[PDB]
Amino acid sequence: QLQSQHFYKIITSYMPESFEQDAVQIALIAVDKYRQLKDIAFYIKHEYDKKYPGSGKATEGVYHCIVGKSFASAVSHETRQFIHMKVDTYHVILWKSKDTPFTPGGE
Amino acid sequence: KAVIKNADMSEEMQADAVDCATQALEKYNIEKDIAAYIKKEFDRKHNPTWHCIVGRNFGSYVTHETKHFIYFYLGQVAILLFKSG
Amino acid sequence: AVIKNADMSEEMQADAVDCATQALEKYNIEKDIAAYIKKEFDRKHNPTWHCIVGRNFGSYVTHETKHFIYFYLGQVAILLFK
Amino acid sequence: AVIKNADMSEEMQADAVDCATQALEKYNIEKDIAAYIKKEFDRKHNPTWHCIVGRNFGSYVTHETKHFIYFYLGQVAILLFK
Amino acid sequence: IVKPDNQLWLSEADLNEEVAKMLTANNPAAPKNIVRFNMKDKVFKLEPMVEQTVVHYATDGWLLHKSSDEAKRQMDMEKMEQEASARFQADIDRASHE
Amino acid sequence: MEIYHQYIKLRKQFGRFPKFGDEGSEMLADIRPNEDHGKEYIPRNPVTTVTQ
Amino acid sequence: KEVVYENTFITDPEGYGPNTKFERHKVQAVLKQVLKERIEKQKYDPVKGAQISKQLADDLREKVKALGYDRYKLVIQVTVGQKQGQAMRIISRCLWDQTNDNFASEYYENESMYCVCQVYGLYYE
Amino acid sequence: MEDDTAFDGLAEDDLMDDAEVDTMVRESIVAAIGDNQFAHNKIDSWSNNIVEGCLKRLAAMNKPFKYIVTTNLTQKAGAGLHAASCARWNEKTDGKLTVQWENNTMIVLVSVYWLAV
Repeated sequence: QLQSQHFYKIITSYMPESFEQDAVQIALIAVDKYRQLKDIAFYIKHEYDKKYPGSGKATEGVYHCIVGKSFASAVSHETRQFIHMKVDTYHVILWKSKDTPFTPGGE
Repeated sequence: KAVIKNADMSEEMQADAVDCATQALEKYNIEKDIAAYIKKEFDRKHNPTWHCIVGRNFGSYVTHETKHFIYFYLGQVAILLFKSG
Repeated sequence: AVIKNADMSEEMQADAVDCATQALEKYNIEKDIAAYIKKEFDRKHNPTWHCIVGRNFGSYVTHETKHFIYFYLGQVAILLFK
Repeated sequence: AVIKNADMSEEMQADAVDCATQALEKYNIEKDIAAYIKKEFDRKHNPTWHCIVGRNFGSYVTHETKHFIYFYLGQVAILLFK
Repeated sequence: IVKPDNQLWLSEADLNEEVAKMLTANNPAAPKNIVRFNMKDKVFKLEPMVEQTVVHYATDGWLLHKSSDEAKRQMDMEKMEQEASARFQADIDRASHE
Repeated sequence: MEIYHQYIKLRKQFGRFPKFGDEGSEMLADIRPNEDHGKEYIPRNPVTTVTQ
Repeated sequence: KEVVYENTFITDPEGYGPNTKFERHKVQAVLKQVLKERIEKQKYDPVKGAQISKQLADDLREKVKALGYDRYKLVIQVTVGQKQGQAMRIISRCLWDQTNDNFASEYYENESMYCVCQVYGLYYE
Repeated sequence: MEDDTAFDGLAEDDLMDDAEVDTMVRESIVAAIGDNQFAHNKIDSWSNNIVEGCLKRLAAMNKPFKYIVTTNLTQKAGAGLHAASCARWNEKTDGKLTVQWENNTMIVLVSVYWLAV
């Protein structure tokens, strides 16, 4: 339960509804519960990973979350998994990135 | 001059990251373009995929490959880089 | 209401104008004029606001996103910014 | 050089003093002095250094926890903050 | 001929005055006194150049045409990754049998 | 090079009555979805986009 | 009777009275209520896309005229399309008198469709 | 008496040629894009170049008209598209035109509007 009303606005998304809405309440609970930007992202990443976990292999990636006020990021994702969205005044950006241990030229 | 806060990486590419970030700062006045330059340069140099966040106000918690992480300050701008992908 | 030079939206123009002018008569001391205007303009649009009131002053102001207000009325100068 | 309220480091009140005291005496108009002060004082400490100079001033401002200065020099007080 | 009630009363010289109007392709809604923090000089500096093209909608998408070299590189990369995974698993299986 | 145009008008020429007409909406281009055209694309991986 | 009006000898909408100037935030608000009353929760229909776009532009026309911009030439554009994974870019840059003219624009997005609304108000001399 | 009421004081030559406008728009699109296929890095550049490519020609053609140029870029990934527009203007003096261009991977929709001054 949210202790106070929070307003959220979507900046950019490519993840389907049943997942992006879940991320929306994840961000709402994080901003309601926590204050530090680091621990807000820390809570969001764990909350999303718990409900949508991988197989633990390198072929299935890991999630990353950054919450802040003034920052820029240049990052890559598997298809259809960016969520950059503004909660009240804070921007949260979450994505899953897949490691490629068998890339050519890595040897 | 770079001020290192948290880093899991050897100095040989720590200095490379510092130099590339300084080049990006001297090349672009836009936080949008600095991060893109850093990402493309390290994707070309040290294989995909690297992730960079450059700014002054942000709180992060990400999963990074061992010996593939750096978090430093150049002047007043914090730069975070980590290879995950 | 005399506006010298600023960039903003006209709804915030009207809000600053009417709120300041209606605070002028309810208040009788210098500082609370700025205090009430700032605190009233806080909860409406954005939390970060800064207000100055008085005469015989002047200062270059670091720019704002779209939020800088300067007034001139009744031997009174009003300053707002983000 | 008289100061009343401030929360700075002991080395950096003088930095504000030595930046502003001579800048006050060099120029005559009180518009470009704030343009002058904020340019280098940004380049020397950190970006956000909104400043207010003049006399007969009233304000209520958001200042960060360790950023505030209130000069009182030559009957023309100066106040600055992040 | 009906004279509008709001028509101003001008002398003939004023009516014969040539008024030149100007058309320019800049956006009024774009801020003019923009300043960005030049970190190279560690100071806020005016941005006099503003792009006047109006942004309405754009999406980066998530698709690449098959004839594109980017898509060819992507499918090749996936092919080598799958082949390497299969080779690693086959090596594991052969090691287990031995 | 700024895209500009200049012209000169007489002062008495200003103030012409607006003879504006209400014209209904016209269809510019009706491109229905084409699965044949859609089959020629593959999902990008990884998709690199930079945010501000 | 071919009634002809003389020129009012006024160069700007301001001399005509208040609110005659095309105001971007008023038109933006009108557009935003149009979107939130007509477009939410709607799914893409390839058959009905043309009709929806036509009706949207037509309905926008009279209610934007309702603001009183009688001597402003209105241009209304509505585009509707389907989200599938394609990349798009909608931009515009136009040549006119900036002191008297303005514009407004907005968009709505979902998994099935996008609907972008455009309006340009150019004062008539 | 000079029959100036036909076009509200505008000469017959001040009216534009629709075929000429279409030719200019197509030439601008070709110059901006060319035979290159779709590019996610060059989508913005091609849209921009189309915009002022049309706008500079319209401005240099030098007639008393305010011009509206709208450009719509689409990746030809099979997605549907429906565009419609209405406006209130002086029809006897103004008009509109739209150019649809495409290749194996590209969709360009350029709408040109002109309003008499």
